[PDB]
Amino acid sequence: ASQPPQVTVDKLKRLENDFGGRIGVYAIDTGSNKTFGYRANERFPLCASFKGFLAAAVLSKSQQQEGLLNQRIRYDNRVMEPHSPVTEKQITTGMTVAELSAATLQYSDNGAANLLLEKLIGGPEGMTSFMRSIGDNVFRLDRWELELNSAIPGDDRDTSTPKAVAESMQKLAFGNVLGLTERHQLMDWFKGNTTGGARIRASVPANWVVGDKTGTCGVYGTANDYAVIWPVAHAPIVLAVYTSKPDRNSKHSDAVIADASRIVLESFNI
Ligand SMILES: C[C@@H](O)[C@H]1C(=O)N2C(C(=O)O)=C(S[C@@H]3CN[C@H](C(=O)N(C)C)C3)[C@H](C)[C@H]12
Ligand code: NA
Ligand code: NA
Ligand code: NA
Ligand code: NA
Ligand code: NA
Ligand code: NA
Ligand code: NA
Repeated sequence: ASQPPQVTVDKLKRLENDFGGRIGVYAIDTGSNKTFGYRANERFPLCASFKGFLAAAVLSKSQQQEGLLNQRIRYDNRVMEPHSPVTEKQITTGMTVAELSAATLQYSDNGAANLLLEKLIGGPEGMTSFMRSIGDNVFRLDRWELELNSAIPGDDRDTSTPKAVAESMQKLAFGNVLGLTERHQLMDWFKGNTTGGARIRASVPANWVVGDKTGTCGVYGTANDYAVIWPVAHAPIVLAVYTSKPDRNSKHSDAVIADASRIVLESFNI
């Protein structure tokens, strides 16, 4: 009952040619275990999309350290990175670990990302080792915000693949690597993301529920989104959509990500 894979490939290749870049995807029907990929094992820059996994790493650490989420972090006289919309307002109050995690995921807050990487997760190396610990042998985070966003073609630093991103999202959302409380909290955070309205969310009927995390490097036409999608009375779908363009000075396209997502989701004939 699903569409032939080549039909879906054919559609994505036409979309790619109109876009003038590369589109990589991977999707998993968590109920049938049917999958679809296109450029699924090619590396793409993560950009901010790692922050959803950073929030998961924090939750995994809290599952072993009672009360970690409520711990208050203060950062008086810290130089805050560009795009710190939540953390720049909370210097006087500080923020809890839960609030930092929610901010980094839902607002892409860089101050929050680097605070959590410095104080809780152990830097890019620690982020990568969390992903290794869940069986993701592909992901790599090498640099801190914002240097990780350079998106240079051929540079494998700060990259993953659509398949690895989708597989890791599936494990975290639905597998055994996080406890029930932690899963539920992670899903709530993804559902409340604020930066994805023009991407995967724009590809689905408005009564479907979506949790997602975006990435927008700001160079080389490079942008992405990954998500859990809950269609009406169907098993959730996990989807990753990554894009890049060869020229440094091109812009990314939200619409191309939404259109790619629609093509892939339609292929499951839900
Ligand atoms: C500087 C890097 O950290 C960038 C990165 O990646 N982030 C994202 C994103 O997560 O999409 C964005 S998209 C930006 C966030 N706020 C805007 C937004 O939410 N909307 C809905 C337009 C656009 C930044 C450019 C940031
Ligand atoms: Na058709
Ligand atoms: Na990269
Ligand atoms: Na917890
Ligand atoms: Na928050
Ligand atoms: Na940069
Ligand atoms: Na490239
Ligand atoms: Na476009």
